[PDB]
Amino acid sequence: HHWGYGKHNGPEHWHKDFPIAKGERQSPVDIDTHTAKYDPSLKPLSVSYDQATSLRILNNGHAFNVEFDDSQDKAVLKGGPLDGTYRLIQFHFHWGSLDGQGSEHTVDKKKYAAELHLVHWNTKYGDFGKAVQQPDGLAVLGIFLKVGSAKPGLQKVVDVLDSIKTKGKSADFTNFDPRGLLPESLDYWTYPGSLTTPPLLECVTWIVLKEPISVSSEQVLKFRKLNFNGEGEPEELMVDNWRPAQPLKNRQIKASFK
Ligand SMILES: [Zn+2]
Repeated sequence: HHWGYGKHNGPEHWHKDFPIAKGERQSPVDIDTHTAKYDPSLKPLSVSYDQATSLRILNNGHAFNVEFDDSQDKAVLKGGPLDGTYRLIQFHFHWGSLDGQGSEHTVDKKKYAAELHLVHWNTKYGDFGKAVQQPDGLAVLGIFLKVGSAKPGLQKVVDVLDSIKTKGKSADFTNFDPRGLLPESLDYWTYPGSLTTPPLLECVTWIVLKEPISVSSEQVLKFRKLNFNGEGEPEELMVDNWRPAQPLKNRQIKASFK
């Protein structure tokens, strides 16, 4: 009876093993565009991915993680609301059973078909395990997906999924360039929050891009052929692996843009 996204182990149950589920800075949240205030003091965001080294893609039974070499400062996020240097460790997605849901963050209650999370750790804490124990430990870049024109830079991800169908399967995933997954604009919302899966630690500076990327129906259909289950177990399609919006509580969402 491990946590997951089913009727018996889904987000409404998580607080039993992880009481911080009902904490003061949980994610995701609804971004109310009429409430989020332009902050003229936010610096522009610095996304430095030219030296990024992808290694591996893993079905962890909740999502698939594209993992990067984070042993030196190769792929980093700086500026915006951040102090210092945050190293890219992995990216993954959350997605729906259908195009009308799947994002974790919502915009004026609108759900996107999917949401990309590029997870970075603060290099002043030395390792990822120590960073998650700190309020400023992680920076997650959130990007909404909508369904329309294919995203070319996502296709190398889509075409390896056949090979990692079930929990615990991985494959070599070298030389993938995450710059191919960004929108044109780096206009963003920011607020302090948490991991959106157990252990739900309150260690994240959230940076959610305003401009979604387009992916094709055929691309997201291939996300929905993945399995939550391990090899030879009853097939549970990997769909609706999103946590719903949490109470904002004592928090301000700041906009990078007028
Ligand atoms: Zn995530």
